[PDB]
Amino acid sequence: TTYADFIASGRTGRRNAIHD
Amino acid sequence: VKEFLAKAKEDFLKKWENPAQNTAHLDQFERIKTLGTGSFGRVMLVKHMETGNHYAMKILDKQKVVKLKQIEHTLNEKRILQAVNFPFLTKLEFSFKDNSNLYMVMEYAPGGEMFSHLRRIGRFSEPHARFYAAQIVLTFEYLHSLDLIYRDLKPENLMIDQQGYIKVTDFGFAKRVKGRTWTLCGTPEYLAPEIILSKGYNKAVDWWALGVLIYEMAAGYPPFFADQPIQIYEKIVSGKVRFPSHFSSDLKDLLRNLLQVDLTKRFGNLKNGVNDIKNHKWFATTDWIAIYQRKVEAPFIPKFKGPGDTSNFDDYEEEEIRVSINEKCGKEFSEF
Ligand SMILES: Cc1n[nH]c2ccc(-c3cncc(OC[C@@H](N)Cc4c[nH]c5ccccc45)c3)cc12
Repeated sequence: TTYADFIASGRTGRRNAIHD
Repeated sequence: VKEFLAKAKEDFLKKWENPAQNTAHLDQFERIKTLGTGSFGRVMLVKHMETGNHYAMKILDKQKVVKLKQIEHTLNEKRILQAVNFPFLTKLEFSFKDNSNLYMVMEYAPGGEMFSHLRRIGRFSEPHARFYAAQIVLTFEYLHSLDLIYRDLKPENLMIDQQGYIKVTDFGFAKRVKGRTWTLCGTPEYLAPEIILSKGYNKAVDWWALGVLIYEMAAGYPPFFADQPIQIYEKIVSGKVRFPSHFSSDLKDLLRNLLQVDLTKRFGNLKNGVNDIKNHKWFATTDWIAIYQRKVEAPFIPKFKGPGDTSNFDDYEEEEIRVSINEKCGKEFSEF
């Protein structure tokens, strides 16, 4: 399921703003 | 509403053109706990000793801000937040600087961040999501009328107060701009396709980001995710969104109109502006006055434990606030 794919992904914790 | 906005603008413009400076000092506060951190620095719960009022204090290290090329953005943040006043953001109660650091003192929101409640519960019902969404629609209406773009909508930035209402926080990328702007900034999942594609963009990125937020609140995950940012951007620019089957028709329709790559079709951006959103069917049960006036009952209230209770936040390593004997980056931050 999409829910299982999200929870298994590396981006379920707090997400930082981007840097360039 | 046009009239409410006009008066708010007169109030904002006075402060914008004549910003408040050096309105407190560090020794006027007791520091109680770090609530959060990031590339900006730290947010701390502090108590103002003269009044015993608790506040959130953001502490930026001038030299780190310089290394990160965030001088102008930090100046933006401070100049904006000292000039605004709105129920769903936290203006600056005090600001000051010393040799080493920059300080912004704001109303403290004890309920924690939406992100943590959202992840733990899984997802919010459409009614629950709609309650939060409405507070965002009103804050963006307010902000954009002042020529301000926010540029970092996400659950991590939405702090829950004691009544279960929202404060929009972290204005590290907010900018007063009357035309287009070009800075690549924001958070990967929430970036509009125009940003990713290095086009000049406008406030319409804020409305795209609302689309992402409503989706994420209602589904429990974002419309575009993957393990790495570049995978996320390909998904955003293709633009194909799949809605969970539990999503109502009205929800999908609004989301199609917010998550719209075509800027001539994206709601919030069109000739009718914010009213395309406020008068969409998904919001039909929303009383926009009662939301502003905070007379609607929140779908979730966090438990009263004390005005200085920090249990809805994480624990972090508590490091000192080192103040050099030499003034760092005086010229860079002279107007702060
Ligand atoms: C908790 C709180 N009450 N009032 C305010 C005002 C402003 C902030 C604030 C200021 N600057 C940056 C901020 O970051 C939000 C996120 N980008 C990072 C973050 C994630 N969790 C927390 C918890 C506490 C503070 C920051 C963060 C917030 C926090 C609070």
